[PDB]
Amino acid sequence: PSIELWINYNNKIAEAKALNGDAETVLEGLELKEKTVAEAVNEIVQKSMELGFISREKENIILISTACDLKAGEGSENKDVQNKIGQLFDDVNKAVSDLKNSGITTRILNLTLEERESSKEENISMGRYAVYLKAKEQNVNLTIDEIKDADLLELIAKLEHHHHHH
Amino acid sequence: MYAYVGIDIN
Repeated sequence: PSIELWINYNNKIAEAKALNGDAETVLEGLELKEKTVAEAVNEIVQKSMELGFISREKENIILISTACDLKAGEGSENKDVQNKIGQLFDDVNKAVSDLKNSGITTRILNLTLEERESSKEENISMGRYAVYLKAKEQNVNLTIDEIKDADLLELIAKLEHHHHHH
Repeated sequence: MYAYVGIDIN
C-alpha cells in the first residue's frame, strides 16, 4: 500500500490518494478526511492487515514520511501554523508507537515539498522516496530505479543496517 | 500547502 494523505490547515486530511492499486482497496470504505495522521495510519495499517497487505504475525516495516511546506502563517504570525505542525508530528509519532507495538517496525522520515514533487513525477510514494533520502545522507548510491522496484522491507533494512555495520 | 503524508507499507 502506497498512499498520500493531504493535510489541510484545519489539521485534517484534505484528500487521500492512493498510488498503488492495493491501497485503493484499503481506502475504500474509510472516512479519513476529518481524521488526523495517526488516525489515517491506524485505519490504513489495520485494513491492510485484514486484507493481507501487511502481516501481523510476520515481521514488517511501515514508513511514515511527512513532507511539509510552510508557506503560510495567518492570524498575526506563522507560529500559528507551526503549533499545528507540532500537533501534527505529535500525532504522527503516537501512531508509530501504536502500530509498531504488534512487533512491526514503524519509522518516521521527514521530507520537504520539493522531495514530494520528485516522488510524484516518478509516481512513487514518499515513504519509499524517504529511504532514498537516507541513502543521500549516508552517501550510499541508490538510484530511483532501485527505490521504485524494491520492497520497503529491503529499503529500510539496507539503510539502517548500513548505519549499523562498519 | 501544509503537509503531505506518505504511507508506505510493503
